Amino acid sequence: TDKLTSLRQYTTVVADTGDIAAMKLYQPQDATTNPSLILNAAQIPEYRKLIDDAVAWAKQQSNDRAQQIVDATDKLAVNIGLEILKLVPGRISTEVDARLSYDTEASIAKAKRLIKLYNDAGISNDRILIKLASTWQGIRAAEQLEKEGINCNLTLLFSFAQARACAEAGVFLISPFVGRILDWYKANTDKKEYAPAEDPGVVSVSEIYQYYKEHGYETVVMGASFRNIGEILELAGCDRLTIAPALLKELAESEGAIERKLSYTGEVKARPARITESEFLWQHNQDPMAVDKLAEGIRKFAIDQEKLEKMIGDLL
Amino acid sequence: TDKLTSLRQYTTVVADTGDIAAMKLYQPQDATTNPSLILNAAQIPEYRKLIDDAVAWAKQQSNDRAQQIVDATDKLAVNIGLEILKLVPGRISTEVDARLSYDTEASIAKAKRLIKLYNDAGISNDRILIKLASTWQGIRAAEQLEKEGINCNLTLLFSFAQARACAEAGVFLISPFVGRILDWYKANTDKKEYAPAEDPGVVSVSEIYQYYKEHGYETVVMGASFRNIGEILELAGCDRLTIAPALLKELAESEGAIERKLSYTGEVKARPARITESEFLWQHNQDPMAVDKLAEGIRKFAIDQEKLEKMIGDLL
Repeated sequence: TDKLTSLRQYTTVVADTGDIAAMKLYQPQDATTNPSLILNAAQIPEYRKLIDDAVAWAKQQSNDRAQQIVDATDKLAVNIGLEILKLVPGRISTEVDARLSYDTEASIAKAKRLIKLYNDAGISNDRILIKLASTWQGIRAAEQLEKEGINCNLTLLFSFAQARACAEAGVFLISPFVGRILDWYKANTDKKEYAPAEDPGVVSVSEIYQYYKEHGYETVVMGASFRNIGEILELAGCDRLTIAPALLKELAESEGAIERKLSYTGEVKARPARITESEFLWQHNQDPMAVDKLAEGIRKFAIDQEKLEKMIGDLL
Repeated sequence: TDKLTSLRQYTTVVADTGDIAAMKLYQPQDATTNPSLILNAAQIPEYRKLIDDAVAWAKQQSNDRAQQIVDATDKLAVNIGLEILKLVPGRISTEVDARLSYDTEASIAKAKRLIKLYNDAGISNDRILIKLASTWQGIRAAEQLEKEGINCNLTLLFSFAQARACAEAGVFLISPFVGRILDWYKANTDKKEYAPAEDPGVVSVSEIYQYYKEHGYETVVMGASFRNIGEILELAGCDRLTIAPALLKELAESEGAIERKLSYTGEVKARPARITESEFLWQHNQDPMAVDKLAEGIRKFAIDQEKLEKMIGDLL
């Protein structure tokens, strides 16, 4: 068979895009979006109806332009999620405003608002994953949300400290980026070419995977952000993997069966004491890569949120 | 019997021309064209209908003159291929614009366009071979095309590095030139007269043939470009051989049976590691003949593409 079909034996395939065409082509279990993908999705001509629906609904909720821009941008994200849910049997990941990444209370509020919008469309909490950046504040937000029945996808995870803190908060899922870790090592280091096994992102996810299974953590590990299929194949065995359409296409067109790389065959060991904020900040900041990338990811997603608000504002 | 009939026992005979008269005379399994042959074919008075069909079809697809010239030149190549397919049971080779030889993405696009035109005429992919120059970029284009169901004919092959890279990409067929290799040695060397066995082109193809069969490569080896029948006879046994009408005539008029020269009777050996771009460029450039000829072939085919576009432009 082809690589994609072979991968499904060990790993749950998730599509990373806001485009419904890829859902029809690759039949993933779940789908994920982020502010950059939602902004890109808004440029697709077929999605014009969704934008008009967002704007029309916003104007019916209030006569205040400020609230209208926020209501329409949230609704558009939810609308794109609604279309995807019609084609996937699993969950959809929708991300909260990145500008709230360092605000626990604002993140809880925004997450509940997106959930309310989905609930308004008849969709229940078991089909949604609220996406939050893995800062200490987002993690503390997620821990509280999980207790309230809202499942979260802790994204932009780069350091081991983030992985440990997320697991201890009892979050549903974490999204360790693989490709962005490679980007950093390509830019800030001597070595520009890495073999799949020596790829920093792969090594990072593998280490996180083993740590989670070793201590019996129920938190799902979903590798995200890929630059090539080599990284995907080397992670065959990971709980789930969110892959972009271009690489999903490469897997489907490449023949040959693949072997499982990620496994933990031993017994569950005792969990250590919970990491504190001070220890988290110390450990996270020891990692130069994670320092740059966590901050940078939040910035880019914020710019894309503003760019969406700009677009929506011109239509009111 | 005659040499041509005797040759068919060991080698699949392919006609190298765009002229349908030769298909009727020699009954080849396949046929091949290239930009120089397509330009020559366009001068044949019987082919005027095909040109008028190309121009008329182009004008119906768009009102933009730039697109019309491109649509008509592609259609003419496809039209000549359509006439040939009515007389041959096998495949037809149609070559992509040589000006795209160092552009992988443009080559994939152009190949898919020619395939689309053939499909528009009801012809399926199994009857077509898309011809691409054997540069690293064309090889990478071909590897991707094969995965998508488009079979390719890697032409203008001169060096062993090209042969190795083509085999590893899993391409359907390769066309090592024999006569152009001889031309180079006649121009850039002391020896002007070569016996069939010491002919550089023959020795080149023989070496490539053995390498392919020795490692179990499914890639078909088709010798092309001949200067005399001695080269053809010395290659009796090669998978296929694309011969020009003049030499095809010489074989049919010469009596006597011939013996098979090219064979591999041993077992299939293990394939080495895949050659990288750096190693390819190094090995290819070590061969002075291949350096000159690959570059020169692409230039000549480019000039002929422009000459065709000139002709077509004067008819719009």
